[PDB]
Formats: sequence, C-alpha cells, structure tokens
Amino acid sequence: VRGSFLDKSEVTDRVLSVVKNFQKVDPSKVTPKANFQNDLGLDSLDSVEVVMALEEEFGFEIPDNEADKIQSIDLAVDFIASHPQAK
Amino acid sequence: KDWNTVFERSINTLFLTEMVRGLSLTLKYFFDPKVTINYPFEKGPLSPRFRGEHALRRYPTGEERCIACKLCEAVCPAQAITIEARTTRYDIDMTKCIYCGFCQEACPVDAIVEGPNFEFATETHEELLYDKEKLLENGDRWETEIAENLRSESLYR
Amino acid sequence: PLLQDGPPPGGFAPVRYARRISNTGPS
Amino acid sequence: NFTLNFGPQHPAAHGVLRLVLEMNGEVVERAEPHIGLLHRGTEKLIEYKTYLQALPYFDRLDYVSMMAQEHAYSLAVEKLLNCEVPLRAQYIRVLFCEITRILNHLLALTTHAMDVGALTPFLWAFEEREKLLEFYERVSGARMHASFIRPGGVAQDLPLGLCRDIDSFTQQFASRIDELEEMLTGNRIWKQRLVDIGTVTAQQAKDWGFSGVMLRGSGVCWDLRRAAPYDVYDQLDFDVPVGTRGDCYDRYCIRIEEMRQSLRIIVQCLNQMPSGMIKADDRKLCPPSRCRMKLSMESLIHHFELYTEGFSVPASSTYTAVEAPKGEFGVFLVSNGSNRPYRCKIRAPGFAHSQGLDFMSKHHMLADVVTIIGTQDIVFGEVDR
Amino acid sequence: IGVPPNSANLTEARRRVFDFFRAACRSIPTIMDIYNLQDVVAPSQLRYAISAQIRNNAHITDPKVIDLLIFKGMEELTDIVDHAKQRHHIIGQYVVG
Amino acid sequence: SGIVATVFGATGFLGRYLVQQLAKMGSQVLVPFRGSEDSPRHLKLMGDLGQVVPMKFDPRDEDSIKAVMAKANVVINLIGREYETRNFSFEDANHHIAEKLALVAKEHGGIMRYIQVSCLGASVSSPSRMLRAKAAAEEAVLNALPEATIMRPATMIGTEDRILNPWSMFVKKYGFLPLIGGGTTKFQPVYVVDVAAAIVAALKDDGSSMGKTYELGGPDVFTTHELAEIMYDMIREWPRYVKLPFPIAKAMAAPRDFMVNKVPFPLPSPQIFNLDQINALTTDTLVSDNALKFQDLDLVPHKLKGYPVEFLIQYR
Amino acid sequence: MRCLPDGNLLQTKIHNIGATLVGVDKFGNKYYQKLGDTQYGRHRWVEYASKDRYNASQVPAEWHGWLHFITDHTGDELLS
Amino acid sequence: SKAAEFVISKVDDLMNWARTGSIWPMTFGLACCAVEMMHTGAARYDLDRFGIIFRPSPRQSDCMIVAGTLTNKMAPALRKVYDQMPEPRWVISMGSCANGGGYYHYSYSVVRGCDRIVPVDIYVPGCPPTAEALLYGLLQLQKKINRRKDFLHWWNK
Amino acid sequence: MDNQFIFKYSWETLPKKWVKKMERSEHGNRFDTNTDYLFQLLCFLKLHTYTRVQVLIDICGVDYPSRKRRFEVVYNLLSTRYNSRIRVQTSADEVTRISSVVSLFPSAGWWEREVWDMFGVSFINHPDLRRILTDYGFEGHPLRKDFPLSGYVQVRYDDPEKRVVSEPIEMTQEFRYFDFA
Amino acid sequence: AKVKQTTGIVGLDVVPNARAVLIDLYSKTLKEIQAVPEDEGYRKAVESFTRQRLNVCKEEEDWEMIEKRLGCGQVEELIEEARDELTLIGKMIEWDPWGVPDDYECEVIENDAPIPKHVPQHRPGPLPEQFYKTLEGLIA
Ligand SMILES: NC(=O)C1=CN([C@@H]2O[C@H](COP(=O)(O)OP(=O)(O)OC[C@H]3O[C@@H](n4cnc5c(N)ncnc54)[C@H](OP(=O)(O)O)[C@@H]3O)[C@@H](O)[C@H]2O)C=CC1
Ligand SMILES: CCCCCCCCCCCC(=O)SCCNC(=O)CCNC(=O)[C@H](O)C(C)(C)COP(=O)(O)O
Ligand code: SF4
Ligand code: SF4
Ligand code: SF4
Repeated sequence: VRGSFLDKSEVTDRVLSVVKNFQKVDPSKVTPKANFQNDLGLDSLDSVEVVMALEEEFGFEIPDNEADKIQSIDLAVDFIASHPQAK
Repeated sequence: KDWNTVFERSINTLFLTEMVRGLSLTLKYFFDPKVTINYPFEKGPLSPRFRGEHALRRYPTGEERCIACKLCEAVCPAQAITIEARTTRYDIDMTKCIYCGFCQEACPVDAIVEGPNFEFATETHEELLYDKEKLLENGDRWETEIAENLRSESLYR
Repeated sequence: PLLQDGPPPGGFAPVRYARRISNTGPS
Repeated sequence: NFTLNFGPQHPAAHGVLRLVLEMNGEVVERAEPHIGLLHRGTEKLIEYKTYLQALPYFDRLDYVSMMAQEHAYSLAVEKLLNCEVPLRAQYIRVLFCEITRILNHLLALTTHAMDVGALTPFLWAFEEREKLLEFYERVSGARMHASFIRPGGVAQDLPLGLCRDIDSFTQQFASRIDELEEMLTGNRIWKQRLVDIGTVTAQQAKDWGFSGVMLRGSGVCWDLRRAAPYDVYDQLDFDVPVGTRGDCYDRYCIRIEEMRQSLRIIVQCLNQMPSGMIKADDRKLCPPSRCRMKLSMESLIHHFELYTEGFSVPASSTYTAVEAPKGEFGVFLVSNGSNRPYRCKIRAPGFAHSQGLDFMSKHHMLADVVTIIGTQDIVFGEVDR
Repeated sequence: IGVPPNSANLTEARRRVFDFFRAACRSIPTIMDIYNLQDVVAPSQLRYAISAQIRNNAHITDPKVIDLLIFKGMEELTDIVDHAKQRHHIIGQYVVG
Repeated sequence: SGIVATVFGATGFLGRYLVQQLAKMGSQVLVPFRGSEDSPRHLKLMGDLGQVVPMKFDPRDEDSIKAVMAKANVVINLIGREYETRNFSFEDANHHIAEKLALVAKEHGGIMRYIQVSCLGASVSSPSRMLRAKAAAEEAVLNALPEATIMRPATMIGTEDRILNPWSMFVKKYGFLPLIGGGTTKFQPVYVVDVAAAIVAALKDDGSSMGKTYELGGPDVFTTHELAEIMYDMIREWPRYVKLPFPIAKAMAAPRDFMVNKVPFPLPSPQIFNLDQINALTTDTLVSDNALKFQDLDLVPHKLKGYPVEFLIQYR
Repeated sequence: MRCLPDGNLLQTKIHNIGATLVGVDKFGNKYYQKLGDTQYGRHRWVEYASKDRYNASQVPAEWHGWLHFITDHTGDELLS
Repeated sequence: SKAAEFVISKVDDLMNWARTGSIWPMTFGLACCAVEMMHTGAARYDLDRFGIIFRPSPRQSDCMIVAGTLTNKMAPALRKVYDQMPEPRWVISMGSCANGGGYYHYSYSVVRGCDRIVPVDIYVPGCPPTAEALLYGLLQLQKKINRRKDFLHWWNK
Repeated sequence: MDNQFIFKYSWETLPKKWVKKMERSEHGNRFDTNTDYLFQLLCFLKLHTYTRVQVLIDICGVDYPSRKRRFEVVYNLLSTRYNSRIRVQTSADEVTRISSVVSLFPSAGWWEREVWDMFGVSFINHPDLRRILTDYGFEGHPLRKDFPLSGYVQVRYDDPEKRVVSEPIEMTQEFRYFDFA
Repeated sequence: AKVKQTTGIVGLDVVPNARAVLIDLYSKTLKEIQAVPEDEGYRKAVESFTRQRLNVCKEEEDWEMIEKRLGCGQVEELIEEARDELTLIGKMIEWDPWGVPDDYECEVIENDAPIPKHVPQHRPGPLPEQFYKTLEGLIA
C-alpha cells in the first residue's frame, strides 16, 4: 500500500540528527522538546539556518508565515510529520 | 464609389501592375556599365590629405627632422607614441593609434606625418609595433610622394 | 591664399529635389 | 510563454543586438533588449582627455553620422567658451551636417530594406554613399572619422574644386532618390511589411523621450533646426515633414523626404557659401598657421600650449542639443575651469528609441521585430557609449 | 517588485535580511546543478558561506547600509544564477570546493 | 622569469597545459612544430605578446633542431607516440628523437635544465614495445645528460585525452564498452594539469630535481571497469560492459600492426584496439613506493571525479 | 595563358585594349590610361610585371600617387 | 619518391586553389569597422567577385572577420561562435579596436585585442581601415592559405 | 515662453519648500530641490498648464567627492508645447535612495538603471533596477572619481578551462597621466 | 462651424462637443481649486487662466473662434491641458505642500555670462497676452 505522510518516528530521528550535527549544538542538550533559542544557544539567524536545513532534509519548502512557529524540535516534528509534501 | 474605379483597382491588384515597374527598372541597370574597381590593378581615389601609415622624415642632408620635442606624444588621443631622448626611442603602437593625424598637426618641424600608404596588413601583432628605425624606413620609401603632398597642402595649413 | 573654393559667378545651375512623375503603362 | 533569445552576431541586424522575446505562437508578448555589448567607457575616458583629445570619441558614437556628433560637441564647447565662429565655417558645418544626414538616411533605409528582403537598393545607395565618403576624405583625409568640425570652426579649408564636385553630385541625387522610392514606395509587399507596424501616438512619443523621425512620424511638428536653430539654419529654406499615422511606413516616407530637404539645404549652402576665415580668430583657443608658428614667437608659444595642455574652459555646466540624423543628440558638459572636462554625459536618441521597443512591438508578429528595429535606426555605439 | 523604501529601523531591516538569506539558500540546488558541483562541495558549505557573509557584517547599525548590502547581495545572487560565469574553484567572489 | 624554454612535442595533449603554465610563470616558450602552421595556433593565445613563439623544425634533421634550440637555456621533450606509422616506428618516435635532442642539447652547451617526459610503465622487460623504447630513451638521455630530469606520468585524463574520449565515442556509436582484460588491470590515472604542474615545479626548484625520475600517479587507484563507471555516471548513460579476452582483443588489433609497415599509404590511428596498449594492459602499472611521487615536489594531485572529468558533459 | 585561371588578370587585359602606355617603373610594372568617362573619368591602372604573385604593395611611391589619383604627376615626372 | 612528391604538390595546389577561391567569412560586425566592411562587400569593391560570400551561420563559414571593439561582456559570445566554425578556419582582425583595443585600450570594459580570445591570422590596421585596406588584408589571407601543404604533412605523419 | 517668464512664474506659483536654489542663466534655467520633493516638483511641471514639461530628455549623475552628499542627479527636461528647456537637480549620497520618476516619464527607466550602474544611486519604486551597461557580475561603479580608469579585472581565453575567464588586471604599458596644470 | 476631420496628431481623437466639454472642465476646476488656500500663488494662477479660458469658451460658439482667440492649439489640446490641471489639483490637495516653513532659505542666482549667437537657442516668440496678464496679476 502507498501512504502520504512520513512516519512520526522517522521524522523525529531525522530532525534530531539535523539539529545535533548542525554547527554549535553539542549533542547533549538536543532533546525531543528542546527549544532553539532558550536551550540551544542559537540566535535568530542560526534558528533560521536550522529551519532552512529542515527544508533540504525533507525536500520541501516551509512557508515563511509558518516557520515563525517552529521554535523547538517538538513543533518541528509536529509540522513535518503531517505535511504531505514531506519526503 | 464608382464601377470604373473599382474595376480599375481590381485589375491593378489582380495583374500586379505595380510589380512590373520594379522589374523594368531592375532590368534597365542590367545593361548599364558597372562601377566595380578591378583591384589590385585599379584603385579608388584618394586625396593629398589622406591619413595613412605614419612615417618619420629627414632633411635632404640625411639628418632627422625630429628634435624630440614630445608634442606629438602629448597630443596623441590614444597614447600610442612613446619617446625617449635627438630621440633614442620613438615607438608608435599601430594597434592603439586611431589615425587621427593630430601628431602631424602638432609637429613643429614636419617630422612625423601620416603618409599615403594604406596597404600594410600583417600576420603578427608585433609587426604593428613600429619602432624608430621602421618609421624612418617608411619615410625613406615614401619621401617623394610625402613631399609632393606637403607642397600641395601647404596652401591650406 | 586669397582664392577659396566656392560657387562660380552667378552660382550653380538649379537642381531638382522633388519626385518626378512617370505615366508609364497601358492600364 | 516560450522565450526566443535572438542575438544576431553580424551587421545584418546591428551586430551586438541581443533580444529576449516572450512569444504566444508567432505573436510577440514582450521584447527585452540586452545592451552594453558595446559599452566601452567613453564617458569615463573623456574625463582623462583634454577638450581637443576628447573630440574623436564623438565620431565613434553614432558612427554612421560622424560629423553631426562632432558638431554637437564643438557647439557645447563654444557655448561654454563664448566663442564666435566665422560665417564661412558655419556654412561648411551645415553643409557637412546635411551630407551626413543623407549618408545616415541612405544606410538606414537600405539596411532596413535588405532586412525585409529587398537586396538591390542597398547596393544602389551605397554607391552614392561612396561619393559622399569621398567629400569627407577630400576635406579631412579620412572617409569616416574626419574629426573635421572643431570648437571654433573647422580644421581646414575646403580644397579647390570640392564645391563644384558637390554641385555635380546634387545635380543627379534626386534621380537616385526617385529610383529608391520606385523600388519601395508603391510596392504592395513593401506596404504590407510596413503599414500599421509599430504605431506610436504623440503622447507615447513624448512619454518615451522620442525625437527626430521617431517623434515627427506621430504628427508632432518638432525639429531642433527650427525650434532651437544653430549655425546658419535660420538663413536656409527647408520643410519639416510630419506623419499622420505614426507607423513604420510614415517614418520611411519621412526619411525619404528628409533626404530631399537635405539636398535642398546643400544646394543653398553651396550657393551662399561666403569667403573668409574658417577658424575663430581668438588667439588663445585656435592653432596658428604652420608658417606663422615657424616665423612668430607668439604663434609658436600658442601652438606649444594648444597641443600640450589644451585650452581651459571656465567653470560652468550646460546641456547642448542638435538635430542629429537619428534624433536629438545632446551633451551635458561640466567644466571645472581646467583643461579637461569634469563630466561629459552623452544623450543618445537610440537609447530612448530602443527602450521603446517593448511597447512598439507588443502584439506584433516575430518578423515585424526587425522592421521595428530598422525604423528606429539603432546604432549601438551611441546606445552603449 | 519595485525597489522598496529604506528600512525605517533595524527590525524591518533584519526582516529583509532574513528574507534575502532564505532566497539565497533556496537557490543553492540550482547553483549546484548549473556549476556541476556534486563532486566538488556540499550544499551546506554554500549555506555556511552565505551565513558567514551575513555574520561578518553583524556590527552594522545603520538600516540604510543594511538595505544597500541586501540590494547588492540580491544583484550578485541574480548574476550568479541567471548569468553564471563558470570558473573551477570559484563562484562569483567565493572560492568554492 | 628569465627562462627561455624550447618545448618539443607541445602540439599534443599535455603540451597546451604545459605551455599555459610556463607562460603563467613569465617564461618565454619556443614551440617547434613539424607540419602545418595551424598545429601550434591554439598556443599563440597563451602568454603575452611575443612570449610564445612557434617555429618550424624537422625531426630527422639536426640543423633545424639546433636552430630551434639556439636561443634557449631550458629544453623539455614531450615527443612520443603510442602507435606506429610506416614513417616512424616505436623506437624511431620514442627513442631516436629523444636521444638526438639530448645530444644536440649537449653540443648546445647552454641548457641549464633538461626535462624528458616518459611513461610510468617504461621498462626493459615490458610487454609494450613503446614502453621498452621509452625506457631505452630514458637511459639514452640520462647517459647523454646525467643532470637531466625524468617524468613518468600515468595515463593522463583531460579534455583531449586518448582513453575516456575514445570510450565515450565507442559507446555512443555502438552502445556497449569492451573490457580488454576483463576490466581488472589497475593503474593510477592522473589529471593532465597535475603533470604540467609537476614539470613546472621541477623546473622551479633550487636544483634538487636534477638527475632524478619522478613517478606521477593520480591520488587514487582504479580498475579499467571502475574508470568506465566514472565515465557512465558523467555521460548520464546506461552501462553495458562486454568481456573481451586478451587473445580476441589482440586478434582485432592485429591487422593495423600487421599492414602498417607494408601498405604504402597512411592508416587511421587506433582508438581502443591498439596492440601495444593492449599488451600493456596485461600488467598493473602503479607508482612504486621507492620512487619520488607528487610529494617531494610539494604537490598534491587532483582527484579525477568532478573537474578533471567535466569535459564528459559534452557527451550527454 | 594566365587569363584562363586568373580572371582578375583577364579583366585588365580586356580593358587594356585601346589604352595608352604612360610609363614603366623600375620593377617593370606598366601603367596605362584611357582618357574616357566610365568610372567618372577614372581610367588609370597598373599591369604588374609578375603575371602571378602580383601584390598591391609592389607599386613604388613615385607611381602610388598617380595610381590613386592623388596627383596628376606620373612616376617619371616625380622622379625628375 | 621522385613521383609521389609531384602528385602530392599538385594535390596541395588544388586544395589551396579551392580554399582561396571560395572564402566564406562570417562577419562579427561590432562597431564602425563593420560599415567599411559593408562598403567592401558593396558594388565598388564587390567581394563577391573574388568568391567571397558572407554567411549567417558559423557552420557554413571558413573565416571570421572581427570588425570593431570587443567588450568583456561580448567576449564569450565571440569565442563560442568561433568554436562552432568547422576546420579549416581563419580569423581576420580588422581595425585598431580589434587589433589591440585602440582608442578604448585603457577602458575597464574592453578586451585589449581580440587575439586574447581567438587566434588571429591577419591584422588589418586603421581606424577604420579603408574598404580597400580590408581587401588587401583578404589577399594577404589568400597568400597565407597558399603556403599550406596539408596533404604533404599528413602523408609524412 | 522665455527663460525670464519661467523663472518669474515658477517663483510665483511653486510651493516655496520645493525649491532651495533657482539659477537664471544663458547656460540654462536651473532648479535645485531636496530629494523628498523631486517627484512632486516634476509632476507639477509636467501637468501644470503654464509649464507642460512633457519630455524627460535625460537623467545623469555627477560625482563630487569633496561633498558630504557626493552625487548630484540632474534632470534635463523639455516642453515641446512652449519650446523651452528646464534643468532640475538634487543631491544624493552612497546609501540614500531617491524617488524614481518612471511613473511620470516611462523614458526614465533605463536612465535610472544607468545612474545606478555608473554611480550606485538607488531609486525607490523603480520596477526593474539592475545594471544595464556593465558586464554581468561587475563590481564597483565606474563613473565614480575613485574608480580607476582601467578598472580592476580583465578577461582572456583560458585553454585549460576551455572558456573566457576574468583575472586581476596586468598592464603591459600603464596609462600615462600627463599633468599640464 | 464645419466639423474637424483630423487633429493631425496621432492618438488625439477629434472632440466634436469640445465647447461643452471645456466649459464643464473649467467649471469643475474653478470649484475644486477652492480647497487650496486663497493666499497660494498656484490657486491665483489657476483661477486667472481658467477664468479667462472659460469666458472665451462661453462667448464663442464656434470652436474655430475659441482656438483663434486663445492662441493655444486645437480645442483637443486645450481639453488635455484642462484634464491635466484637474489631475494636478487633486494630487496638490493630497500633498498639502502649502505654507512657508519657519527657517526657509532660498538662494537665487541670475548668472549673466553671454553665449554666442550661433549655438542652439530656443526662441519661441511671445505668448498670448493672457500669460502676461496672469504673471503680472501674480506679482501684484
Ligand atoms: N596517456 C598519455 O597521454 C601518456 C603519455 N605519455 C607520454 O608523454 C608525452 C606527451 O603525451 P601527450 O601530450 O599525450 O602526447 P601526444 O601524442 O598527444 O603528443 C605527442 C607530441 O609529439 C609529437 N610527435 C609525435 N611523433 C613525432 C615525430 N615522429 N616527430 C616529431 N614530433 C612527433 C606530436 O606532434 P604532432 O602533433 O605534429 O603529431 C605531438 O606534439 C609523450 O611522450 C607520451 O608518450 C606518458 C604517459 C601516458
Ligand atoms: C553563492 C552565494 C550567492 C549570494 C551571495 C550573497 C552575499 C551577500 C553578502 C552581504 C550580506 C550581508 O551582510 S546582509 C547585511 C547583514 N547585516 C546585518 O544584519 C546587521 C545587523 N545585525 C544583525 O541583525 C545581527 O547581528 C545578526 C547576527 C545578523 C542576526 O541577528 P541575531 O543576532 O538576533 O541572530
Ligand atoms: S594618428 Fe593620432 S592616435 Fe595615431 S599616433 Fe598620430 S596622433 Fe596618435
Ligand atoms: S612633434 Fe615632431 S619633432 Fe616633436 S617629438 Fe614628435 S615627431 Fe619629433
Ligand atoms: S578601430 Fe576605429 S573605426 Fe574600427 S570600431 Fe574601433 S573606433 Fe570604430
């Protein structure tokens, strides 16, 4: 059978790895609920960087008026885990 | 508007009447003599003012006319003249030069001129970097025509 | 010198500049 | 919409012409010229030249109408210097300007005609062009880039016998114009290629800065020779042809008529040509005679100064325009008191005309684009500078 | 489409910066294809170079200077994408690979 | 630089890259050519006005040789040929000319640096007659000039190479690519630009390169099958390898070698089925561990994938 | 016999018919004129000494002006 | 080989005769020099009469005339057109701009000579060269083509 | 409509805060205005019955390095209705955007592109503001006085890359500056 | 009284009811200009020439007489100018450029360097008398 949404666990692992290997994120604060700005020492430019990295890894563009709400890993995974364009 | 004018317009359109005149006067030129010049046996007309290949001139004694005043180097719009100094170096980059004749106007002793030669195409760029000895050879080769042209043109300049 | 290139005494002959008609064709 | 990228890398259509067209089938939706392929930094170069050394740059802008740009630059320099030109020089300037206009119109008309497939008029017209190039060479020693018209007048006087040969040319030129016309004017194919092509309203022509034939084709009676006369144009009889439809056919007819009027002006200049000096007599701005410089100290000093430093122009700025064959050609000259122009902005009519190609060619066929380019009379030396 | 007015303050200028950075990053795959870089450099290195260029100017406090820098960056991106001049280890002004 | 270099054999593959690099360093380059004046035409754009000077010479004539060499203090020889013509044998093209050039350089007296370019597999006990002649030429040049420097590049890769281009042509014309030895021979192919850079570096040193032979191999070791795959990734085509055993390949490469020295007219050059190169494919040609590599010239060779094979874009 | 392959030389031989010999230079080039009016009375041309390998640069300076209508003086009068 | 050389020289003479008698230039009409080039092809000089026919496509061309200033923006277009020309091919540089940058030599936007982009066979000096000067340059090209010995060089290779 | 009438009538009718300087001279009538009033002044001159300045002849920049606002932008305009010319000028610096007049004069489009290319002055609301004369990827603004005459880079064919490429300039014979002052 | 067949200007259509159109436009203008302060010179200039033109149009019934007395082009061009003046009156209410600022400075220069007769010079000729009446009324 053919589906339309990526699995939640797969998206969680993918986003976790992307944040872990980014540039300035020690893979010890990276939890499935960790916030970019308050808990990862990332400025707004770096958070935009990470969100743009989320786009390449899942192969689709996230709307600008929607990226403003993806501030942690949980909100991210909530977004990509239900978006049909995700691959 | 009227049956006659409509009929005449129709006939002219159908019979291509206006296309005939173009055919006719194209055919008239067919039998007339041609204006082509049989180069290189025949040449186009030129004037004593023609601005061709530069040349350096000497007095009849054999002494060079140039006294290294550097006026031609100063006026040259293309900066194609390089002089060290009588000159010990006098270079004209024939590929920078715009063949304007300013240098000949500036020269106070009629030393540098643009002579009448226009047939000096080369196979290399370096042959178009004229040095002093080449310019003096040009002057020796074209001296009689250059002098005749100068005699002709001295009544205007 | 005192001789300059110019028109001859009386000027040059008149020249036409306008189109000439041509009524050629049996029509 | 598909995109056809058209660059003719040959003088069939300009040579550096580069067009991006959006098409709906064979219908043109948008024409976008890409220019700068002949941008040579002329305006920057001029700032490093004396006013005399800058003069040859103007021969190379609209390099089909050499002496007209020479004339415009000389006029701007004369205006800033308050320099008085002798009458004989004025007449020679106008005579050569109208010869140039004929040279330009012949080239423009017949290259357009060859573009739309009429081959013979090009050869016929270029023989007459060769005769006019001979007058350029007889006065300057150059067929094209004469650098003959200068601040203060002209470089040299006419050689003996030139006026007679020009008169001989004028006696036969009308028949040549008539032959070109009979080849083109009444031919149904020529009319089908040009009638209602590239229509321009008077409001559009004003909005897009059109000038010359591009403006007069739309019914606007405007010619700088009459609106802002210079040299001896106010002593001369000529008509200003204007169009009624504003299309390519009207502009073709206007160019033919302009050649006829130029012939008229040349005849008048030949008959009214006076004797006297061809250079302004102010001994601080004009070269002395060769014999004077070899005989008189003051003359030698002035010659040395003129050919090394050049003359100075008092600090000021002005815009000067002439009716060039392609339209209004203008120079915005800024002087700082020194011997070199501080700024020289060149206003080329082809720049305005080519900018208008988008609105002119809208909703026309692909084959009409070359027709519209030809009616604009674009030379990229002046467009790009 | 048209050239916008100058940013009134640093907040709106920062917003324009973020928009330019997004537009530059989203054009990376096109650049990789055009210059054939698959076996020469990773896309993230391009992203990193763009962000480093943005960071080296992080001390600017005048919104007009920021607007001009953004305009120049847009022009350079457009020339890189639309009118690519392929060299080998060099894209525009950056040593790649 | 005040170096005046006479580069023999500069109208071939490696010559253009070498002349470009020599002109970059400011050297004056003399380019002897044997045939049409259009053969060195592509070299004239390199360098400034007067810096690159092509000159007609004849190989089988000593006067012309010293004539083109009369103005130089550096001589680089690139002359060689991997096949045979009725006029020039393997030993004639790869040994006699090189020895003659070395002798003329000795009688010249002014040649500070002499560089002779050889092949990596050049040895006396080589299956390839061209490699045997190459080793003989190496010995002859060294005996005539003990201070000369020897380069031994591997199969070179580039826009005008004679390995990837023939493979692409054959594939696009037939649909399949043969493998002469089952696609198992190993070799370290090398970017041609790196070979040119190594020659320039040996010309630039403080004198340490004289008397020594350098083995210039690419960074990586491949099988002929492994290279055929870079060609297919790059030419965006579906691969289809066919095993041609050695005796069969030698059979299909036998006619030209047989009738080249018999028929009195020229033959087309071999692309894939050259007998000598097939013989060379029998053994593996690798850079020896005891030799001098791109290191000891302070150079790192470029990897093949990407830029060295970018010319393969033209075949898609 | 050079007329058959060289049509350029043939045109000169044809137009030499009825022409007047004006002079010969030091290289043996021959100079002819007609005194008519076809190309606006321009009827001066040179027959080069070498019927093959002729080249325009072989016209000496004394005759170059006459050939290009720069002057009405022939090469002989200039040399005297 | 007392008989092979004669036949080879005859073959080469035939090849050179064919290639000199049918030269099909493509014109790169960039600036003012293109106008003098147009005059060369016109009735007075009639390049047609020498067998010279101007072609629109580099694919049918044997020669490229670079007539005018070459800018940095245009250089890639010139090189690509040259690369589409089938062998044998020749390049004529016409005028000071194409030869060495001319009046624009010191500009920030101009290529200082087209021989930086393509190999040049003949340089025609002048600004612009007269139409007759271009014709002389084309006759020099014929002279260069007539030294070719393609068949002999290939026989010996 | 002579230059005395234009000067007097414009003094009487224009809003005072639009014009900082008014010159009457045979070299041309000249109005200087702040950048924020340029658009409105040009619209007034175009639309008003007694001026009818319908043709924008050109726009050009002039560089004055000794000035805090180094650039001066000059608008040359023509009234075919009254056979008169007017010059309107405003000053600008390297970072301050000025208003485009394309919506008033469509001919301004390319002249503004040229000012941006040559001098680096930007134009608000210009629909398509990119370089128009220089080579793609050009850096700098050549008509600035501090930009060197020969520029910074040149191009040549590179056989190993099989393409035309750009390198830093190298001059065989440098431009000689002759100082006659 | 004869209807005009062409204006001779491409894109400028004939307006056969040009008198009524002109009267309506001028009346609209004289109404809408009252939103400008009475002290502003723009308002006085517009009222002056608009009232003169309106009076001419009201008096003359034949458009040829209107064109002749005005000295200002065809009635179609007079309509273009009236519409443009109305448009300008709207933009000027919206811009509110009126009044004089507190620290208002303005440099006048009357440069009198002469220029030669032969250089291009615009010499249109005298305007219709109403232009000078408008100007002198503005000065007074
Ligand atoms: N894969 C490779 O390319 C490898 C090559 N080499 C060797 O390196 C050198 C350069 O290689 P490459 O550039 O590819 O070689 P090419 O075959 O491409 O070029 C050979 C050069 O030598 C000239 N030449 C050949 N035979 C003669 C002859 N009889 N007389 C005079 N000149 C002659 C050619 O002249 P012309 O053009 O006139 O025929 C040409 O200039 C050669 O020695 C080659 O064998 C080393 C290892 C591998
Ligand atoms: C192949 C590439 C093609 C495109 C290349 C384009 C190159 C463009 C080069 C110029 C780009 C710029 O500098 S664009 C101008 C950038 N300058 C500024 O933004 C100054 C203000 N500073 C800040 O906003 C913060 O310091 C900041 C850290 C930035 C974010 O804020 P945070 O701290 O809250 O994260
Ligand atoms: S002709 Fe003009 S550009 Fe050439 S060297 Fe003489 S003065 Fe200089
Ligand atoms: S102007 Fe005449 S005399 Fe002076 S340097 Fe030049 S050539 Fe010699
Ligand atoms: S060489 Fe002279 S005529 Fe030819 S394009 Fe350049 S400037 Fe124009």
